[PDB]
Amino acid sequence: DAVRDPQTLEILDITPCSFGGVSVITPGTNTSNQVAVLYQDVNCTEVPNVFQTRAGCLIGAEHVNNSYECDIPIGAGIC
Amino acid sequence: CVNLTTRTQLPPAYTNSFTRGVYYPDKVFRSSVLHSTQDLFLPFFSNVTWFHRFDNPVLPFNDGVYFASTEKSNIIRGWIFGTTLDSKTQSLLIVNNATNVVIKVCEFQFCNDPFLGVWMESEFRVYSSANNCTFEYVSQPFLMDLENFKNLREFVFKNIDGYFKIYSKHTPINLVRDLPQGFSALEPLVDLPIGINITRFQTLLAWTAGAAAYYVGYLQPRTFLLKYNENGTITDAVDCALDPLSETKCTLKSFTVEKGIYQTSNFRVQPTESI
Amino acid sequence: VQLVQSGAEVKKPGASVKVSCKASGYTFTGYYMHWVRQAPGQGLEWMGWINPISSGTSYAQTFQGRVTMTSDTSITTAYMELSRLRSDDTAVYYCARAAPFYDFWSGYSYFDYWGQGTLVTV
Amino acid sequence: VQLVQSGAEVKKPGASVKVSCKASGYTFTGYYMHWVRQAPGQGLEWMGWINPISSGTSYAQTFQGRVTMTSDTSITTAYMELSRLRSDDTAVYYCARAAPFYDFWSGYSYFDYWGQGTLVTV
Amino acid sequence: EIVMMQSPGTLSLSPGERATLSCRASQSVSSSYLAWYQQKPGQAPRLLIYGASSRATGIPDRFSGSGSGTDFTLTISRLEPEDFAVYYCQQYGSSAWTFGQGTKV
Amino acid sequence: EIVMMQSPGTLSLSPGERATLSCRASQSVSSSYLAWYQQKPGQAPRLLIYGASSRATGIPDRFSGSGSGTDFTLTISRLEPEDFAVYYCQQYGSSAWTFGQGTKV
Amino acid sequence: VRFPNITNLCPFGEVFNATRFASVYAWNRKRISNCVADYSVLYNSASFSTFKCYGVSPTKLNDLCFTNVYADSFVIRGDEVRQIAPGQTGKIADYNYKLPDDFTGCVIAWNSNNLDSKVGGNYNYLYRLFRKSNLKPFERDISTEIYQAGSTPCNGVEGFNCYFPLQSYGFQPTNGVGYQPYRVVVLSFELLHAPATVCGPKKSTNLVKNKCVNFNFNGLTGTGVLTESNKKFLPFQQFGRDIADTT
Amino acid sequence: SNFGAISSVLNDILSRLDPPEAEVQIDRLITGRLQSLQTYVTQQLIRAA
Amino acid sequence: SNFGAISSVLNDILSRLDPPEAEVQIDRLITGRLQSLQTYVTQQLIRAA
Ligand SMILES: *[C@@H]1O[C@H](CO[C@@H]2O[C@@H](C)[C@@H](O)[C@@H](O)[C@@H]2O)[C@@H](O[C@@H]2O[C@H](CO)[C@@H](O[C@@H]3O[C@H](CO)[C@@H](O)[C@H](O)[C@@H]3O)[C@H](O)[C@H]2NC(C)=O)[C@H](O)[C@H]1NC(C)=O
Ligand SMILES: *[C@@H]1O[C@H](CO)[C@@H](O[C@@H]2O[C@H](CO)[C@@H](O)[C@H](O)[C@H]2NC(C)=O)[C@H](O)[C@H]1NC(C)=O
Ligand SMILES: *[C@@H]1O[C@H](CO)[C@@H](O[C@@H]2O[C@H](CO)[C@@H](O)[C@H](O)[C@H]2NC(C)=O)[C@H](O)[C@H]1NC(C)=O
Ligand SMILES: *[C@@H]1O[C@H](CO)[C@@H](O)[C@H](O)[C@H]1NC(C)=O
Ligand SMILES: *[C@@H]1O[C@H](CO)[C@@H](O)[C@H](O)[C@H]1NC(C)=O
Ligand SMILES: *[C@@H]1O[C@H](CO)[C@@H](O)[C@H](O)[C@H]1NC(C)=O
Ligand SMILES: *[C@@H]1O[C@H](CO)[C@@H](O)[C@H](O)[C@H]1NC(C)=O
Ligand SMILES: *[C@@H]1O[C@H](CO)[C@@H](O)[C@H](O)[C@H]1NC(C)=O
Ligand SMILES: *[C@@H]1O[C@H](CO)[C@@H](O)[C@H](O)[C@H]1NC(C)=O
Ligand SMILES: *[C@@H]1O[C@H](CO)[C@@H](O)[C@H](O)[C@H]1NC(C)=O
Ligand SMILES: *[C@@H]1O[C@H](CO)[C@@H](O)[C@H](O)[C@H]1NC(C)=O
Repeated sequence: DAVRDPQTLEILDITPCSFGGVSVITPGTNTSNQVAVLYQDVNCTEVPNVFQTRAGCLIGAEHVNNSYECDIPIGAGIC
Repeated sequence: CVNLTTRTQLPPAYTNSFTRGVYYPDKVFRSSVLHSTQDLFLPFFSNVTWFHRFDNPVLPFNDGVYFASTEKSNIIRGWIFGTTLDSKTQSLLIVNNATNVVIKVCEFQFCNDPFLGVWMESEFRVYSSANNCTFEYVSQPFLMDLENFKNLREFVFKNIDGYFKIYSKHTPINLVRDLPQGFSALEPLVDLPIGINITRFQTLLAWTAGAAAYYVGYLQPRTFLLKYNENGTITDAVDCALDPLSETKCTLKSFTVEKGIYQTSNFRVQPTESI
Repeated sequence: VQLVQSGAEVKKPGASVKVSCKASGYTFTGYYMHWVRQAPGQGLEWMGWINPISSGTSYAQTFQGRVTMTSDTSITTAYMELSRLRSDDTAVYYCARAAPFYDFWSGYSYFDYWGQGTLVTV
Repeated sequence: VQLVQSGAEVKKPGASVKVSCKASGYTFTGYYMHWVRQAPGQGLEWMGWINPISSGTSYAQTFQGRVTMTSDTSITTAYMELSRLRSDDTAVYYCARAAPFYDFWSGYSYFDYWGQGTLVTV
Repeated sequence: EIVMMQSPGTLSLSPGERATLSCRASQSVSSSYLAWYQQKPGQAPRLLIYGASSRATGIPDRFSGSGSGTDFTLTISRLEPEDFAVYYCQQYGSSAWTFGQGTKV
Repeated sequence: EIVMMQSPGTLSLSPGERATLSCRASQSVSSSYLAWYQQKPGQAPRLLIYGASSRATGIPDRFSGSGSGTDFTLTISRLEPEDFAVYYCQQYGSSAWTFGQGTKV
Repeated sequence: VRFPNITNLCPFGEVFNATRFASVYAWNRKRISNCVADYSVLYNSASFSTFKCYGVSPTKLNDLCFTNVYADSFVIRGDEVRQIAPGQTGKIADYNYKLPDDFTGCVIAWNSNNLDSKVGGNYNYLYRLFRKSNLKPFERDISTEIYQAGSTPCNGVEGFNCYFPLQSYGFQPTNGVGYQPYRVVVLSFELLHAPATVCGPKKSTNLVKNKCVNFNFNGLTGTGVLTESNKKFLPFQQFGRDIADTT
Repeated sequence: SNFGAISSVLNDILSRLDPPEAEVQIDRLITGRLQSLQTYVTQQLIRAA
Repeated sequence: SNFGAISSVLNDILSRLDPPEAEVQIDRLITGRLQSLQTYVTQQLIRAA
């Protein structure tokens, strides 16, 4: 998780490049072919209606201030 | 050889491949199933180069190509495949003339503006010198009729492991100006056992212009979910890399997706430099 | 590869003659020994062969029942014994080397080495 | 290893001379053939080389444009052809064997075998 | 049985010139089974060509052969004094080795 | 270009004695590229030493060499009548083979 | 047992008794198809010094069908015969003739000293000595471009660190066995799910239906009951598979 | 699945190879198939519970 | 864990070996890592119950 550079004796930290699961949110194809995509535990600045939530970056879904009963769960209180 | 100069110079046209270019990937019968296959396919809704006039320059041949023609009077004659096309390397010539279909893999010195002319056939100006023959085939003789479109012909040309594989489909078309929307699968026509390095190809057309157009697309390594009906005919397909819904459909091995959230892939940032 | 034959012989009709052929420079048993006759002023005639490993033989119909071929691997030597001689047998007798019938290439179809001929007068 | 050269030649100024060098006892194409000249009373002078496998050459600047070197692997023979001869070219011409430039050890830096020199008088 | 026929019975030409000898057969012969021999006066025959066209070891490139079916030839590109000898064609078939009558050069 | 200089031009000594010949160079020479040749009158030169110090095949242990940089020597531990010949130093560099003028023993 | 009713024999002999063999750097390839392949002739022969099969056993070859057989041929030096095998390294394995690690086929070789050696040396047989990189399986390289060993461009000229990439085998009748020429034929057996065109000399039997049998259909084997089908195979389809993706 | 074997089909391994080689290829299929079967059974025991 | 491989690090196997050899070493890591992952999942299914 860290390396000393061989030419200049600088200590560098190494982290993995951002990654995470990709989940597709969809009404069934009986209703619509429109989908939204969740990049799980990924920032919306790393991925490229963009909503950043605890579950990840949700793209294609419009965020509203109206609560409703849960339909398709996203996570962390978001449906 | 003859150089044709009376030609208007316009930029290339482009069209939508829609869901065309799907072929039977194998020689096995299966039915009432959805089969997932990794092969070279024309991606769905891809960018297709569109040619009309007497338009037919040399085009790249990459992993393989998709070719389609719309005609009312049999203008299309065939194709030239090779690496340089000037007798320095082996090249493949496929031509359908008034009396038969000829396939030859002789070393040809091609014209820089090869063509056939025609209503009766007369001119044949495709190549000059031709020696170093490795493969040849000539079809049983027949008489071809030389006089909106009516006939749509689709071809897929792959060059894999020593075989030049030709897949094809013929259907009616009824438009004046475009490539149809809809689905059909191309059955294999012939597997030619010819070990030719193909990187470039050119289209042969049959002074005046006739009524015809053709389209060229390129195949890519893609995963397709193919739907086989009761009689083993491919009737539909999903391009798994087209969009997130298609990816979900491939993941679930179904053409129908229920309401819900599905984990279909994994996101990863790619490195841009080597340090 | 050398094939060395015995010296000239003179026989009376009804007699028998034995002509040896000593081989060297190769594996004796790896080849067939053939004999070929050449009457004065005539062409070459094949007589038969002996396979030293098994002492197997084959004879031309012309000499079948008249000639016996034997060999001795301990001295890598082939023998022709032609009995019931007649004046028509005056000839030069050559021994010749050819491959066995199992040679993948048809080495059995021709003779690559010949000994000096032995003249037999009857 | 032997290198055998042609006999002595006498030429008029402006003429051309060809000196052969037949190689034996080694793989001909595995070595470079070099030529070295020795005018009477003088030391040795390198002229150039020929690589038989490719007929590749290099010449000393002194003879560049004057000498052509060729070879024929079917008879494992090297040739020197020196044109536009002058009296200053009276010399003994030697052929010499050296390793190719790819030899890991510097076998190309020296000549391990020499032919008998050929005297050419101009 | 099969008749092996050579022609001409005698060939006449000078040293330095080219010669061609032919061998005809009643029946078709695999090329693999046709061979040629040279017999100098007082000497045993020696193999020149086998398999219709292949040279025997030690045979000069001046000698070559060709042919198929019933028609075979032996060609000497240039003759030397040593070539003015008797040449035979030989063939294998069945279970026997048959020689032609020989042609003198 | 590089000048190859040997010294002395002539060496004079008796059979049974030791001899040393030297070769100097204008420029530094890798030891791997320095060689010595012996030329008897009427004969082609033959290799004695290569790589500055290695004996050529067939060369008596009486011959040895050494040196580096610009300074190389050839030493004969004991001379025989056959050693009263001309000795040359040769070097490779660039893309050329250069010989010294030779020293007579 | 059912095989295509073909009688023509495969032109193997035409590969093995060819007058001229190629140099290994420029090896020949013959495609063999649509024929009956009797491999017992080649295997049970006393004339070959090497007959090694990889991927198949030599005694089961006549029971097999292949879509295609390639016969590659060349001359190499005796010591280098071991390099004509999967997983090998060396000048031949790396720069002249490379076999894949999953190679299915047989490597057949024999001493040809009596054909290929000459007294002054036969210099018509070449091999590649230098190459920028190793060959891919079944790749050919017949160029003569000067090899750059150093950092300095050669510009087509030989010299220090600029080598001619090929070299000859000086084949002479007096060479030791490891330096004698060997003729090598490599038979590559291609197996893909397509009609088989090269089959061993198997006899076919009558087709039996509505009974439990051991079957072999053009190389497809198993145990089962054969019945008339109502499946609509397309003209190019040779067999079918179930949901389980089994025949 | 091949599980590292030359073929997923046991009959094809046996039609091409002799026992000294066939056994190696078969062992790869046995290991994989046995592992797959064990996985199935374990899941059924948990599911059954 | 090496699981019999020359290295537990996949990048090190790939940096040193070519595919004909690397695949053997990788197969050892796959078998072990797959087995470890299967063990984890089985325990989670039982624990989840
Ligand atoms: C080079 O080799 C080929 C083929 O050799 C054949 O296959 C090998 C694997 C071995 O099994 C060989 O023993 C086998 O012959 C030669 O061509 C073939 O030669 C054979 C033998 O003479 C021919 O068989 C005959 O055919 C005639 C009909 O024309 C019958 O009457 C005979 O009774 C016998 O069956 C065979 O047809 C022929 N095949 C072809 C395509 O020509 C080839 O000649 C040979 N060349 C040289 C110089 O040796
Ligand atoms: C068609 O035009 C091409 C040029 O686009 C001609 O090719 C050239 O021919 C000249 C000789 O007249 C050569 O010197 C050029 O190097 C060629 N150029 C190329 C790119 O090949 C071609 O000959 C013409 N063909 C006919 C029938 O006129
Ligand atoms: C269509 O192509 C075929 C194949 O090249 C042509 O048939 C050949 O014609 C030549 C010239 O007269 C003959 O020498 C060949 O023997 C023919 N081949 C065969 C298999 O018959 C045919 O003539 C072409 N048709 C037209 C209208 O050009
Ligand atoms: C080379 O490495 C040494 C490590 O001690 C460092 O001090 C020095 O600055 C480096 N030089 C360069 C040009 O990076
Ligand atoms: C699903 O689509 C079908 C038409 O194919 C329709 O009859 C059915 O009522 C639809 N059901 C729902 C829940 O939308
Ligand atoms: C995304 O990056 C921004 C900085 O541009 C940061 O303020 C924010 O907290 C990050 N969000 C997540 C989930 O990492
Ligand atoms: C919810 O209301 C707040 C104001 O209280 C506003 O700032 C915010 O943008 C609104 N969010 C959405 C999704 O409308
Ligand atoms: C195809 O690509 C060209 C070049 O970028 C572009 O101008 C054209 O609009 C594209 N056409 C389609 C159908 O995507
Ligand atoms: C066929 O190719 C060979 C090279 O393999 C060449 O020498 C020959 O000349 C070519 N044939 C013709 C007619 O050009
Ligand atoms: C085809 O030719 C090109 C040279 O234009 C070459 O780079 C490429 O590797 C060749 N392809 C094959 C399969 O030989
Ligand atoms: C299958 O073929 C039959 C003709 O035998 C036809 O009637 C039927 O509609 C076809 N089924 C499908 C799904 O196309």
